[PDB]
Amino acid sequence: PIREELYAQTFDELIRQVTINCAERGLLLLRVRDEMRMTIAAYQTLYESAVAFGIRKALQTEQGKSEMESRITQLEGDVKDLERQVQEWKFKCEAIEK
Amino acid sequence: GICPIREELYAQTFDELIRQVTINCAERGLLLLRVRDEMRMTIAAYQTLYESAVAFGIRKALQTEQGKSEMESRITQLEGDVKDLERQVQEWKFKCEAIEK
Amino acid sequence: SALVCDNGSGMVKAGFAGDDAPRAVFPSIVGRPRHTGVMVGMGQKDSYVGDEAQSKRGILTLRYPIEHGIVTNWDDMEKIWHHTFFNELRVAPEEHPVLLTEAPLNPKANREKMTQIMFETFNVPAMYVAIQAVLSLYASGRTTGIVLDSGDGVTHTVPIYEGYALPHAILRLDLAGRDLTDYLMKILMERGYSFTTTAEREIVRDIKEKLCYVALDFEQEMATALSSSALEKTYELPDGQMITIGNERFRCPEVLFNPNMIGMEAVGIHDTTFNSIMKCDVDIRKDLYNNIVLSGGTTMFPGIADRMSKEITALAPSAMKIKVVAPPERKYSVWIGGSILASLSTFQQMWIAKSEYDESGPSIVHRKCF
Ligand SMILES: Nc1ncnc2c1ncn2[C@@H]1O[C@H](COP(=O)(O)OP(=O)(O)OP(=O)(O)O)[C@@H](O)[C@H]1O
Repeated sequence: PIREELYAQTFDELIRQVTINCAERGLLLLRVRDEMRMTIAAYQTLYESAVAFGIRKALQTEQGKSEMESRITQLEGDVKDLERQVQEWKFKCEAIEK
Repeated sequence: GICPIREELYAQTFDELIRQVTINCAERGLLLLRVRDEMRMTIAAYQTLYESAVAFGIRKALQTEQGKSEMESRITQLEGDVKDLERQVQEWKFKCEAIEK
Repeated sequence: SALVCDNGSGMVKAGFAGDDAPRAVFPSIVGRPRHTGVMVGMGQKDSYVGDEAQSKRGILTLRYPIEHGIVTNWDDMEKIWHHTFFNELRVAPEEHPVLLTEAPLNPKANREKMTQIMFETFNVPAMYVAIQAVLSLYASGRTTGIVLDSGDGVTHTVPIYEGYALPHAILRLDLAGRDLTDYLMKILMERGYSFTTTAEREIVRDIKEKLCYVALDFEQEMATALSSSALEKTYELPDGQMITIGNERFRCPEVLFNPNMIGMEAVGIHDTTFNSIMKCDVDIRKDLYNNIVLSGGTTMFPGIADRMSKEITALAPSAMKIKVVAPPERKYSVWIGGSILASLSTFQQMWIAKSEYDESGPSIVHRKCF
């Protein structure tokens, strides 16, 4: 949402307070918000990566299935041709006997 | 990358720092605790959104998969029939040719 | 900036590189929910994986992807990979290079398809795969010697010289810790009890993990068991019952040592090791004797190393000394081997760049995998 930017400004002013208190702890406070922002960015990147993985998997499975049906058609045609050859050679043998 | 132990340790450090600043003056600690809770709820929302994205990916993956085990079985049986017909064709070829000679 | 994970038939592990233990390890199970009416549950998901599958196994139908170290399906396998990357680890797959284990002597087609699935659906930057046995050997620091990779599902006796495995010397055997679980269940039935469901199988494997014994002479062990009842040790149940255990404790590895009680028509573990070393040339046989390791989930039994030592000495020429080791943590030795291999400056040279897949098909990559 939008509350986060105002919260960041208020936390930076809190950093101003703790650094007019002026301890080394202020450096720690600068770090904790840094890793908050780091995990926020990590969550966003992981979300987008999950979406990308989804779409990529869809593409891969679709292409695999497509070449699958191509194989189906070719093998069925081969089956038909081989059957035809079976009857042809049966008739050839019978004719040879005659 | 994120790590639960890293998050826990940093939370402990934040608790110690807020304890120190409260000992200094309590109101700053109140503000710091409220800010802590607010980005905690923000990161909770982000984590929920990510889990939803993962669920989307896996659901659509299953939807696109949708079976094809019978497909692979059909592949196996059809190629078996193909090799059977091939061997029968060669056998009849040999038999009839030998009879012809 | 690297990840390593297993292909275990069960109880698969995953963690980063350069660490003493994997980040998360969980059963390698996927399953879908059956079709019913009123969902009595909250936070339901599409298809639970691993620990969730174990917790809600009563309302799931599950399929194991990897059998005897070889993965049958591929959709289930990539589902497991997705679950590991995005639930247990919370890691970007596009970001880090990934190292993966590999069962010894797998078909080139299986290896190449596995690599292409790793690289296309995941778009990993640079992925590499190595045999589990080499990592298990490197875990103990040893660079040459024999490895008894007796994992769940499958057992492999594999010798290594020059730091790399010997193809023709590799022997395979389908003996399994799951087979041992079946043996324990059978023994517990003729003792007289009720164990037929998957929960009872879980209880049985818990019992065997908690309690087992490897000793020298089964005859005198059984004599002591029938004479004295001090070794007749007790064990709890999840509900308030108490079950006491006897000869089955010694029987747990007896089936490992002699497959005839299960009728596998195979030979013992010592027999397989001796056959493998005989297949090996006589030159480095002494070094292989000096370098004996037991890596695997089933190699955690107490007092098994000494028994293997006795058996191999008995079946081996007396002229040379043997040496069998027993690492304190043998189960994860594959993960430690992967981590130490990854955390090497020179190892970065042997990565498989994305550009290589872009420019050429994975056949030359399967060649390059060495
Ligand atoms: N305390 C124990 N003692 C003996 N065996 C155990 C113990 N705990 C677990 N196991 C066995 O270890 C097996 C799994 O071990 P592990 O994960 O190291 O090998 P794996 O990778 O599953 O095997 P593979 O690599 O052959 O698939 C389980 O089948 C289990 O029966």
